[PDB]
Amino acid sequence: GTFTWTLSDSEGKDTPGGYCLTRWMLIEAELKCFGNTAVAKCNEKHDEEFCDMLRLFDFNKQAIQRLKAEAQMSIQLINKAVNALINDQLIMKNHLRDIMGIPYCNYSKYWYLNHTTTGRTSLPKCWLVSNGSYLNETHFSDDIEQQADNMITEMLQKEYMERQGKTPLGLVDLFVFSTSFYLISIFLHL
Amino acid sequence: GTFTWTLSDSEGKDTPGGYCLTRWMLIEAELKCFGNTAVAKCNEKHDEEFCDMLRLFDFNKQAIQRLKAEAQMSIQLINKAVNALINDQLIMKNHLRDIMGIPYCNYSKYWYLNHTTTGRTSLPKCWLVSNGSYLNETHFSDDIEQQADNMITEMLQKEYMERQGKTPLGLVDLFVFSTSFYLISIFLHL
Amino acid sequence: GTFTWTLSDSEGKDTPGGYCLTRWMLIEAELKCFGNTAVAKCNEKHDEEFCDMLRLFDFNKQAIQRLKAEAQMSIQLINKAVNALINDQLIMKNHLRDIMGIPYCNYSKYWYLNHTTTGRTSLPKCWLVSNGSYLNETHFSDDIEQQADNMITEMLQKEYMERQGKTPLGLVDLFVFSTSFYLISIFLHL
Amino acid sequence: GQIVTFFQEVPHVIEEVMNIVLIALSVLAVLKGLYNTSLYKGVYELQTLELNMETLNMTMPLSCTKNNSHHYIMVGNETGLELTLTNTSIINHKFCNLSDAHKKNLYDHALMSIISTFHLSIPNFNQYEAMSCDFNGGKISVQYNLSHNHCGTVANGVLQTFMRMAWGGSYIALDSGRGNWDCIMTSYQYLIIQNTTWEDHCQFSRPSPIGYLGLLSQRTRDIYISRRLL
Amino acid sequence: GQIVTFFQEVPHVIEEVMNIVLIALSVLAVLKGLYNTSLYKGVYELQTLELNMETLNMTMPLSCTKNNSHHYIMVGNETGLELTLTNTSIINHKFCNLSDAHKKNLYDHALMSIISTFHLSIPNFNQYEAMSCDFNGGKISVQYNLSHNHCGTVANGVLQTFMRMAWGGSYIALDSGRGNWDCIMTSYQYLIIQNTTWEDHCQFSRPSPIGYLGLLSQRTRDIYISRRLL
Amino acid sequence: GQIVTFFQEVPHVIEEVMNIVLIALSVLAVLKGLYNTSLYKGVYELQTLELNMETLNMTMPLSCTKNNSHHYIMVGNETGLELTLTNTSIINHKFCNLSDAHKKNLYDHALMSIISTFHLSIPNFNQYEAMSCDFNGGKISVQYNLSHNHCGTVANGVLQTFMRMAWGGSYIALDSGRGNWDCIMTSYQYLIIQNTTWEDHCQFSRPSPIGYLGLLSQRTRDIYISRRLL
Amino acid sequence: EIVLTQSPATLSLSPGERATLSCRASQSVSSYLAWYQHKPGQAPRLLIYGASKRATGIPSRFSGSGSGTDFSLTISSLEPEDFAVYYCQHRSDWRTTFGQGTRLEI
Amino acid sequence: EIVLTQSPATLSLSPGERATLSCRASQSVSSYLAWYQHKPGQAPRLLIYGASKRATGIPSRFSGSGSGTDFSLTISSLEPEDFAVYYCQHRSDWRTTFGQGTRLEI
Amino acid sequence: EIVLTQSPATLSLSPGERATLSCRASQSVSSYLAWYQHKPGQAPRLLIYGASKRATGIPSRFSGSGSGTDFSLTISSLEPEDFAVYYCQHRSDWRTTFGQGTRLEI
Amino acid sequence: QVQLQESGAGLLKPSETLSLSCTVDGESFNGFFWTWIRQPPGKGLEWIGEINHLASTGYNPSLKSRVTISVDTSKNQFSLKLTSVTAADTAVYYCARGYSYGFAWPNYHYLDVWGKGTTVTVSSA
Amino acid sequence: QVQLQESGAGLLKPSETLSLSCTVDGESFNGFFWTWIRQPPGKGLEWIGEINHLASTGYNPSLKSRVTISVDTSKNQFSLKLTSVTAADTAVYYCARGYSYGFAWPNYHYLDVWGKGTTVTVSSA
Amino acid sequence: QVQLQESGAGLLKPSETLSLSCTVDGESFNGFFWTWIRQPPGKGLEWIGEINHLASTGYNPSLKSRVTISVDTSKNQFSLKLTSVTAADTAVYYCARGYSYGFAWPNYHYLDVWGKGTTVTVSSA
Ligand SMILES: *[C@@H]1O[C@H](CO)[C@@H](O[C@@H]2O[C@H](CO)[C@@H](O[C@@H]3O[C@H](CO[C@H]4O[C@H](CO)[C@@H](O)[C@H](O[C@H]5O[C@H](CO)[C@@H](O)[C@H](O)[C@@H]5O)[C@@H]4O)[C@@H](O)[C@H](O[C@H]4O[C@H](CO)[C@@H](O)[C@H](O)[C@@H]4O[C@@H]4O[C@H](CO)[C@@H](O)[C@H](O)[C@H]4NC(C)=O)[C@@H]3O)[C@H](O)[C@H]2NC(C)=O)[C@H](O)[C@H]1NC(C)=O
Repeated sequence: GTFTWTLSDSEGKDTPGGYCLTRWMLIEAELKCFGNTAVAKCNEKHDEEFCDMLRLFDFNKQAIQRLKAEAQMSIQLINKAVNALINDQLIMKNHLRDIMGIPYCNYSKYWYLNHTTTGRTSLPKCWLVSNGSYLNETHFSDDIEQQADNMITEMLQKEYMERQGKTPLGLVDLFVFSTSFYLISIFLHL
Repeated sequence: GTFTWTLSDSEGKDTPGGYCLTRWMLIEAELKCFGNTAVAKCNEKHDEEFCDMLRLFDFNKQAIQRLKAEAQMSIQLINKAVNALINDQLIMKNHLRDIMGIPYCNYSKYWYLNHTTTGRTSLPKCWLVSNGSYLNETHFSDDIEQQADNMITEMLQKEYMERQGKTPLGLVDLFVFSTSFYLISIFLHL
Repeated sequence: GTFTWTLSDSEGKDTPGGYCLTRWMLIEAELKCFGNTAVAKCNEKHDEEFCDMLRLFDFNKQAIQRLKAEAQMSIQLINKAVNALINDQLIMKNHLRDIMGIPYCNYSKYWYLNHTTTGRTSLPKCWLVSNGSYLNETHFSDDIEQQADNMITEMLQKEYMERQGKTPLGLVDLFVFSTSFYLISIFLHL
Repeated sequence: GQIVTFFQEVPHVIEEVMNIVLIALSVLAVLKGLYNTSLYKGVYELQTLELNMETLNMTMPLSCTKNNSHHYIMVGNETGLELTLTNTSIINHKFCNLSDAHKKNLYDHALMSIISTFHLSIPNFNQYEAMSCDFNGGKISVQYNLSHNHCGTVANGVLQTFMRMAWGGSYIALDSGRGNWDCIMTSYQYLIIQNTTWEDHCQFSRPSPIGYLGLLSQRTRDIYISRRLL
Repeated sequence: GQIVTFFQEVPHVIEEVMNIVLIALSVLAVLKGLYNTSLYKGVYELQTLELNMETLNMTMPLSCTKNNSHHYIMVGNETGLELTLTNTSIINHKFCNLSDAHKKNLYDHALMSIISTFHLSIPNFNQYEAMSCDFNGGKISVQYNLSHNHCGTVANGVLQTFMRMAWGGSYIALDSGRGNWDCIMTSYQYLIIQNTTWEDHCQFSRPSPIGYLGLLSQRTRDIYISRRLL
Repeated sequence: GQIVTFFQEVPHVIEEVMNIVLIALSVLAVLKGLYNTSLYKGVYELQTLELNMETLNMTMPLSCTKNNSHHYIMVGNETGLELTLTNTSIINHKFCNLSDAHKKNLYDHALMSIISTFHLSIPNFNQYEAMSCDFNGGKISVQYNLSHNHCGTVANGVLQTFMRMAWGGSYIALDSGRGNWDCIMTSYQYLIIQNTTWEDHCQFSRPSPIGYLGLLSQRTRDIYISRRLL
Repeated sequence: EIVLTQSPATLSLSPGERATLSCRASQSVSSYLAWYQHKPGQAPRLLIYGASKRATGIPSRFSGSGSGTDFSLTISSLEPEDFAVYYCQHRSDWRTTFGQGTRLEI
Repeated sequence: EIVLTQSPATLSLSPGERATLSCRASQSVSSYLAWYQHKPGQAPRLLIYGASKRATGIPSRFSGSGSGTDFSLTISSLEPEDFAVYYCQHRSDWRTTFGQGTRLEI
Repeated sequence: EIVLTQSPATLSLSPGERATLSCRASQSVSSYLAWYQHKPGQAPRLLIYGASKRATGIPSRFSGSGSGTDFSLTISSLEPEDFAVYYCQHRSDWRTTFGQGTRLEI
Repeated sequence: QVQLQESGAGLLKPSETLSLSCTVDGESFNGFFWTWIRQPPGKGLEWIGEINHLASTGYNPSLKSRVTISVDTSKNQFSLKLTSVTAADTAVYYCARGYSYGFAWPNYHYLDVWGKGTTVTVSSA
Repeated sequence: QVQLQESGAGLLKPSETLSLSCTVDGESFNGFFWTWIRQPPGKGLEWIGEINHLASTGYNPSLKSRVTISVDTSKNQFSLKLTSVTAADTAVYYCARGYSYGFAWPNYHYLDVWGKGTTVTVSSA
Repeated sequence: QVQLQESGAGLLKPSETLSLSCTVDGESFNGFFWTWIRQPPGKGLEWIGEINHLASTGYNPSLKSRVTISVDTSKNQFSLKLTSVTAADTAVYYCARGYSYGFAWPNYHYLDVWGKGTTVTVSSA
């Protein structure tokens, strides 16, 4: 099947439809909030490790909150829930990359781009490991560059999509026809 | 894996690419047809209960029609076709919501929006249950409102997409350039 | 879960982000490259047999390249990697179509449309079989016509989508406002 | 074409400033050329449908709940399994002669399939004495002894499987003794599964294939190893 | 840039009224400024390709059909399994000494894996006497006795598995007696699986990995319980 | 509204010719109307985060590696399994009394679940003598004998499972003797799995649930048949 | 094992009086007790079950009550045909036990 | 078990005459019969198999036919060396049975 | 089975001289050898393990070396307290073997 | 209307085997616990045992070693065998139909239909 | 070109055990049913039994208790043992190569290569 | 400080059984191989056997048939039984703590803590 877990409501007013990783969830303990745009990609992507980890952490939070937690773990719970939370074939993809000597994700570390002024962030991507160490940035800078490109284009494209859900195309056609009529009429006077 | 069952040809001329639930498929015995727009979402969504049920009912219909049916059930057949028909992790999602005290889908009842004049409908969404009863409408009216919003925006956006598949962008560029040339030329006369 | 294997870099300059089937991968053995547009569909579709075969062949290639291959097969390797490569429910869909007497894909033969001048191609689709023979082209000509229409409409819409990632909507609004201001001002003179 | 589509949706798109500007500019250009029960968004009624799952009877099992104690999984219009939570045991021996039952091959194959799926779905089953059976004459009678933290008990695992198999209707018999994590406790001492003939038992919940279909993926997920060569 | 692309695709965009209006208005504005073997959509040729699955031989099994009776699943370029539908049995005892075979560890591990997958994929197998085997010296010989509703029979489950495993070319031997639902009946009394050396047997169907890969998910999905502690 | 947004990204959209044309035409129309540490794209800073998997301890096991020889899977803050690759065996008999362990029901159910998942995930395990156990008193002690083509050996299958289970930090102990295909060889004669109490052992790799979660889907995928009715 | 002691052994009551019989269980009962009436020369007759429910053909004057370990059978106004020996009975899973019995005589 | 009864017990024919021998099975055959010729002092020789197929070195004058329960062997123009004892044989799974034999003499 | 032969049987040395003892294994060792010192009237004392590592309380003059099949124990400058019998010891899995011993005397 | 016909010899000598049988006429055989009870002279009711349509049985522990109860669902009958009878086994023997309700609290059980009864005496005369 | 060479003593006394062996030279040993047939004096052909390369066997019922057929694939031979031979076992004994075709209808079977035959007589002289 | 306290009678007659016990005072009982060694007069060290806290044992093959080693984890002791002792079994007997390191090369093993030792003489006087 396919993962189905929906992320719980965000604890950040800066990202109303996003998701916030609390200080506990992060190695350098501090809050990190991601916007609705990056988080919405987790709804449909099948090969993003960060999204599977977001679902895992959210499930942990909700299970502790809503169930009577205890020191003795219910093995059965995660055993029956795992495939609704993560794509085990993504783990398999990284395993196969590892045995083939290809750089792979071990799910610890993630990189993302942060707009210096607006604070808009891309969806974090796994920092690949190979031969016992993380890749040096220069080894995947191309990937980073591509992400930056997407950050621009998507943003621009988003402006159009929201516009196309508010301004009817018939209205644009009417404006074009009216402008053409005016341009035809002004020629007769001269 | 992922579901792959394609819905059979629609029973309604009002919805050429849609799908019709017959009077037998519904508790109040009467036909209900859904359009190509709502039904096409079932082709790609992974978290819509109504789409899995449409696939189940369609498979039941086709199996009865195309195989030599009998009162003795071949449990093997459904046992091997189930994951081609539905996402079992959606069942798991609802089970986990149930055990956590969150409203969940028990797959009986669905709600959709119907335009009073045009008759276009949204994709039915599961009417959630909690504490042994269906949720009161006021408890999920926000969801309903969101659906209404989508019904507008998507419709508008649809008009653009079809327009962008028929009118080349080069033609729009040429029209803009011609209008600009005319506006520049008319300045010299005045 | 869901397939995750990403195709290796292409062996063709004509398709920088595409994929090339080499001489050995094909029966009438000549090289065939497919562009980034068709190949990118394999990243998200769930019911395209050709994409699953591409992933299978690419995995075979990479396994031979990066592992110490031998005449003795490690059936373990494919047994664990299979669901990262293909959707076994697509196999099941074709099996169910076969047992119901519906034309089905046996994964040998595929058809695609090739532009006689530009050389752009659609994503190959399986040539269905029924009663021991391939379907005659006249039996699925509607699908071919739909594919040609999709090629045209998708090309135009893609032009628009790349335009919207480079030209801000605010600039279009400014151009519209400036043109309207000029058209208002010229009326005063006359 | 698109002009009429814009004309019908006039009330919604008024509030946007760009649309107002476009309308005003179009009007000015035309003038100068002449010179030279539950309604949403006003137009969306909320409607409902309920699926008749009974129509699926010929191709998949349908489970439903009659009352707190009695639940059913019907297979077709002829046969099914009655699942009863009860204080009253009907088997008082420790046998479950599955191999002999298979050898005789008198049972209903679909019903044996459902029994197998149920038992294989139980998490961490490790007390074989807790399960007793009678299969003589092709009948199916299975009895789970739920008598005894409640998480690591046969009662909990059996009840989790039962809750999924008879989903949508099971909860009334369950969660009485609240437990840690997802664990279930009830006041019943036994869960009994016996074959039965078809009847409309679905007083408390609608028949539904959901529980069984969901349970199919659970098979063997949480069984323990009992020997080195399975 | 986009002007040239539009110029190339002229023949397909005349019929739209908006395009005609845009072209006419552009021409008017320019003038006023100057004053002051299978072809689709006329341009798309239908072309085909056929995959050479043989090139996958080093990493996955490939199944193909020689004729009605003989089918093969090859593993690499040296070994494989010959599957024969036949009326002539070669084993006339009721033994299948799997544990001794494992203890001796002389067989080809990939072939034993394929045998295990086939057997574990049979639905509702419940007559152990119907399966006989010989593994002496590391050989693999397995004989399913298909002799005898047809749905609840060993023959049907074995044939369903065979149909999937040798998918493509299986059908010619199959469904001679058309059964209820998805059930299969043939006139053959035995299905025999024996190891063999590599040869090009694929006269009737192209070699393909599809059947095996698909069967991987069927393993254990429809096995019956034979004891309480698996 | 969108005008300011366009004003924001002016450095990134100048290069396009259409944007330059639009800007020039807008300026002309306005004038004629008046007459009557890592930085990308100059604006995007590269930033990192690292997940603290330890916070998951209450709901899923966490594996980590201390050094080449010692690896751990922790269940909660109180218990876990220590997996040691070692030349020093601690069991010198051929027993693995699993059924007695189940009957006594003294072990930790989560730990037995993990042990079962590990053993059921091994591919092609066919030498029952290679695995010895001690479960007396509810403890868990499991010893896999790795002594002996390396692909068709117990050592390879056990090591593949171990590498997945302790994924991250497993590689240091593994692939010393490079093998064909995905096959693993080491210089260690034994893999020993014993229960242990909680301690922070994760010196070489961070704790993670990934290996165990991945292995859950591997269960029973490559087991051999040992009898006809399983 | 749950055992039952009936109280008292014998009662001497005139017709029209109120008859009260007690049954005490050694521990909390597995199921509510049954009460039987029995006369010489015939089989015992089920009077009350579930500790408060009258069986078929039992006059309304026969009543029951109780829970836990204490149960009681009541005859509001006892007719001459009500004089017999009365037993309480309990059942745990696959084990039935009887009270030692109580004799009602004129 | 399937048994074979041959007809007739003996045949008296002249060289150049047509010889017809019948074999009747007690039930529909599991597989088509085969026919052997046997002379004193040597092993039986396979003449026909599949009820109609000539074996190696068998002259074309030997033919066969039949199905179900009835099978027949035909010698169109019998040569002097064709005088021998003829057997029909059948095989069901792991069980081979012979006809009682028919004697062909001058 | 891995056996150990020590060389020589007896060593005659003066105090302050260098003592060298050899232990040869019949095959490459499964585990680096241990060296013990033993005097009459008391238990053996662990001197060296891992073929080169001193135990607690062992003077620095005690050294060891070797690999494969050849191992040696060295006493750089021997005190009168070093005169005893010295044993090499090996262990394969669940099998411990001792060398026959060397007598170090004045 | 349900009757429980009772049959079996009541005259025995010590160390013989008492063999009583009870046939049920009326309503179903399943879902009930067919029960054997006895009353010794000058003594209260004593539960001997019970059996259901699946042949599952329960016995009085003081009589287990000597008591066997069986069923025959062909003619809806059930039987009691007591081996090595002594003077302590002289009693009136009743077969009865038991019903146990364990689906909701309060659970209950009763014996609603009783057989006529058989006097059984063992003696040397 | 295939030969089957038969060896074994033909002179026996009653209650002894007949041991015959047949060695095949020519073509494969597998895929065939190696067969023992006998003709008693004044009687027809009689199937004794058969064995294939997997040691699976089939025997005539009237002789099952006394007949054993075995194989040696190392030297391509197969053997017949008949225990407690009486006067009814005097006969000429043939080994033969049998081939069964069961892949398509009509199925067929035949014995195409025969050994020379060994006379076996049992008597008191 | 770790001490191994030895106990058991040392005066024996032939065909009797030697029974020695060793109690460990100090540090844990697991992770070690508790070992029995002996030195016969005019002879070197001889490994008798060893046992760990799981009751797994290893024995000298020349003594395996007659030797048994056991443990008691409740009081941290281990015991040696030698049945049918003869004059060749007169020796000094030592219990010792063994430690094996097999986690990295070079692997090593040693006996670091030794008991006092018990003289065992067997004779007819
Ligand atoms: C999906 O479904 C489709 C549609 O159903 C499947 O398509 C089938 O695929 C099979 C397998 O590839 C096709 O069968 C092949 O056919 C060709 C063509 O044979 C025809 O032309 C020959 C002349 O070119 C002619 O001789 C043939 O006549 C023979 O066959 C007919 C019956 O077809 C008989 O009536 C005749 O009496 C006669 O026997 C025929 O007209 C063959 O090339 C091919 O066989 C060769 O290749 C195989 C694969 O390597 C070998 O195993 C074969 O031995 C053979 O090889 C050559 O044989 C020669 C003859 O002895 C020999 O001289 C030569 O040396 C030898 N080698 C070479 C290198 O040449 C094979 O049989 C079939 O036609 C397709 N069916 C349809 C309806 O299109 C597809 O398989 C399915 N996919 C999956 C994955 O299941």
